[PDB]
Amino acid sequence: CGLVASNLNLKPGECLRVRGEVAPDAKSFVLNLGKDSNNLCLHFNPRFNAHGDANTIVCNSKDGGAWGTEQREAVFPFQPGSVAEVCITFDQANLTVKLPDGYEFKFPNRLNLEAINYMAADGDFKIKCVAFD
Amino acid sequence: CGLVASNLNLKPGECLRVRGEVAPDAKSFVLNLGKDSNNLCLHFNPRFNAHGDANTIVCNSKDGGAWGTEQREAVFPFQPGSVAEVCITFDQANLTVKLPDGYEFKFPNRLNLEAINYMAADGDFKIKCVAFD
Ligand SMILES: C=CCO[C@@H]1O[C@H](CO)[C@@H](O[C@@H]2O[C@H](CO)[C@H](O)[C@H](OCc3cn(Cc4cccc(C=CCN=C(N)N)c4)nn3)[C@H]2O)[C@H](O)[C@H]1NC(C)=O
Ligand SMILES: C=CCO[C@@H]1O[C@H](CO)[C@@H](O[C@@H]2O[C@H](CO)[C@H](O)[C@H](OCc3cn(Cc4cccc(C=CCN=C(N)N)c4)nn3)[C@H]2O)[C@H](O)[C@H]1NC(C)=O
Repeated sequence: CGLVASNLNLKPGECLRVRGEVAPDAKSFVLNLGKDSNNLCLHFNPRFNAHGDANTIVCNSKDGGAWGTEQREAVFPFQPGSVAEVCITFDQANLTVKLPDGYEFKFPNRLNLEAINYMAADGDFKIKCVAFD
Repeated sequence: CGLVASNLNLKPGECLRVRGEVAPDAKSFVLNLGKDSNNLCLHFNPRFNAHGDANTIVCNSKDGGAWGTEQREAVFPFQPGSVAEVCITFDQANLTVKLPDGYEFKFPNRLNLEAINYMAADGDFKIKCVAFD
């Protein structure tokens, strides 16, 4: 398992920056943000080659242990064997995920969290730096 | 309390860099490093004015929940209401703590830890950035 951080107290409008190395043979990696492992306002899962998906960003939420409705994006600004930075902010309506190569997208904030306190990384992504503005 | 991080997977010789904000009314702050909350190879407690200490860094270990013997350092390159970076590395014998303004000291690796997987901050120090070299 990857880096797990709690007590982040990330408030609306604040920016969470995560930079890591994508494994040369990476198949997928995960960044989870929320209250705890059962309450995720963002499950961010770029799949290079996993679950039959190729170069697809899979996003979902988890509310009291229940996965929400999966959504998929249409751009994949990740390459195996390279450094990638992911930058995330949220308000009550949406999380805004900013990725390399200028790409940005929004994911509905389906939970009722006053602040993002929990982050967990998994998969083929070696965290090198985490910043809270 | 402050930020808590697990699964750090910090190995001997690797450098953990922590940048944060010392509160303007700082009396004391803490950075704990170890295997988990009950097994700390470093309890790093700069005291501006707390527990009878003035401008003194107090270090200790915790072994299966039992505090070790405190060690008091000779330098204190910290100021209230400022940004400070601490950089930690370790090996079989010692942790090396590098401080602002070129100061550093060593603290024995009392638990003989070969990996640091846990970090926690408390007190008047808001972590803004954590990097792994
Ligand atoms: C016709 C519809 C088919 O229906 C499918 O149904 C599956 C199960 O419901 C979904 O799959 C699930 O989708 C969820 C989001 O919705 C989560 O992603 C979940 O994973 C949870 C999870 C697992 N993990 C561990 C982990 C994750 C990534 C890498 C590693 C690695 C590595 C070893 N390497 C290292 N250490 N370097 C480990 N974390 N979170 C995933 O299984 C599919 O998407 C979905 N597909 C579609 C098209 O709808
Ligand atoms: C009894 C008379 C004299 O004898 C003293 O006896 C004390 C208790 O045994 C020792 O003190 C203890 O020493 C330990 C190391 O060995 C730990 O440091 C421990 O603290 C554990 C601890 C507490 N915490 C939370 C925390 C720590 C610092 C600041 C804040 C907070 C807040 C509010 N501000 C915000 N939010 N901005 C919160 N973390 N670790 C500390 O109490 C003193 O050294 C010792 N002094 C001397 C000179 O002998």
